[PDB]
Amino acid sequence: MAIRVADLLQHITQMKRGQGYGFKEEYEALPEGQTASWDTAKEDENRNKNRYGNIISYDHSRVRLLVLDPHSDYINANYIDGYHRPRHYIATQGPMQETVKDFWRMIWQENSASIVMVTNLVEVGRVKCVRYWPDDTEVYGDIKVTLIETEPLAEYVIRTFTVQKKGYHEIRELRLFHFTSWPDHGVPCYATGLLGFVRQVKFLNPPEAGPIVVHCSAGAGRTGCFIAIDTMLDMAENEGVVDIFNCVRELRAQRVNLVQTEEQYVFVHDAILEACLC
Repeated sequence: MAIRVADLLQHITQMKRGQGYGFKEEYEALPEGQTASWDTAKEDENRNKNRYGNIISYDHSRVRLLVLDPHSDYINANYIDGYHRPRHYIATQGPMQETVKDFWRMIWQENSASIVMVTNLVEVGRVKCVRYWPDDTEVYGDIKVTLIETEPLAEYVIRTFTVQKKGYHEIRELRLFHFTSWPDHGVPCYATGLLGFVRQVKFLNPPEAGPIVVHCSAGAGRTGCFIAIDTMLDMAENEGVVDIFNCVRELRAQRVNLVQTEEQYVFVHDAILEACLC
């Protein structure tokens, strides 16, 4: 069911014409809600580690933390396969006050070099994510994080840090790619800025490092869009085809409801098309 890149404009058009099979039906065919077990996530002892009760971590794909407390192994995060590479990303919720330390522990544990943040901290008066990075230097658990560079651009900001587990000698470099123009449950007016942002991550992420951590507020909608676009550009570049429906289907098998609205699903298509034209 793959679509030739050469045929993508025609496909998207046909899919936007209300007259035959289109995006509403296609989106409605994606599996909605829970499709696999999440027994650990729904443990009483882990309720306060989950931001949204409906978007919690499937057992098969969940990122397990070293146990410190038998329930210390839980974070609301899942490995997500990329095009080339299994466990290429971790999709997770935006940290909560309670989970900031767990978040940095996962980063250390997993050898992650990149964080992709596709939310603002507050949106229309609602907290979406707690600030989990320092203005200067801060210790989260025993993870010491120091800001070394800020690069502001029009629709996003890249912040670079050193990261060190206290009492050990390794000092790592990490980048936080923070996209600032994408509203929760919404989509950007244009794909262009987001595509530049994607291009930066692909350019700068060290491929020898651990998974790229991707998060929004719940870790489904905008997180899923970023992952879908990123993956499909790899597929397009390599095969001259994209299969966005099975991509998002596969995304949902690994973590519930990634790409959370029809408008987002359509936006993923528009963004991939633009990248392919360019």
